[PDB]
Amino acid sequence: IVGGYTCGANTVPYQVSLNSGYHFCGGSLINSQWVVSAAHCYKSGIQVRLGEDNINVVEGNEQFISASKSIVHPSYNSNTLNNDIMLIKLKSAASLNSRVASISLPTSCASAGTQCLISGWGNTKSSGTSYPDVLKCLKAPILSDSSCKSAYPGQITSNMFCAGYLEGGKDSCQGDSGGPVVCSGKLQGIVSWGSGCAQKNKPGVYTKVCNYVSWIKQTIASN
Ligand SMILES: CC(C)[C@@H]1[C@@H]2[C@H](C(=O)N1Cc1ccc3c(c1)OCO3)[C@H](c1ccc(C(=N)N)cc1)N1CCC[C@@H]21
Ligand SMILES: [Ca+2]
Repeated sequence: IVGGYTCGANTVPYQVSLNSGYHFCGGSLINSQWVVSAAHCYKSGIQVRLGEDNINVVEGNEQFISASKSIVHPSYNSNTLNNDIMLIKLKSAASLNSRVASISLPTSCASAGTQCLISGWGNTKSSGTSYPDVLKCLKAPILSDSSCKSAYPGQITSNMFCAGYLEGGKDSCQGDSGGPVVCSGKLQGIVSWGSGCAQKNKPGVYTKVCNYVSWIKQTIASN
């Protein structure tokens, strides 16, 4: 997260860290046994870390649970980043509490100008590398489709939306991939891609979760 603020310990209780010996992606808890992330975060050997604030210190409230299976959208395209979504099933159910809780799936799509909360442990610099210990937060609005398509001509599908600031300075970044975009208490996006971080006229691009609710529901019900 570039240009954000320190969320405060466990203030974003649905946020997870995907760990393979180091943090590499974010995700969102959607019930006690399933996490939603980005397809491009797929790898083998994922440990899901719940209840984290400082990802480098055991502070209490953490739960570490191995992934039992990861389900990449069957139509994910690694060239166009279309359908950049994945479900992760936990080997055992998380213990839900005030510090570890799920986020609701949307019943409808959010409109342009909706203000959302974006969070992650990714890089905090637009130039160069600086990874935080603790979770960072950013309030950002959903941009109109025309602005989004003007910024990334030819590259925006109906499964994507832009969020952020055209003037630059505030964006998600490397390491935030797969994390939540939460608007009015519902999960509307997944951190997917961008052109650098926090550059002018190059907002972040997010997977449009409201287009996948039926798919998520049906996939979880059969696994
Ligand atoms: C593995 C990919 C997804 C990678 C991913 C994310 C991304 O932007 N990619 C580059 C990419 C690939 C294909 C594309 C593309 C950008 O635009 C059109 O087609 C991702 C990334 C995510 C968000 C931002 C941002 N909000 N500025 C910027 C970058 N980067 C950071 C590390 C992983 C890498
Ligand atoms: Ca910790």
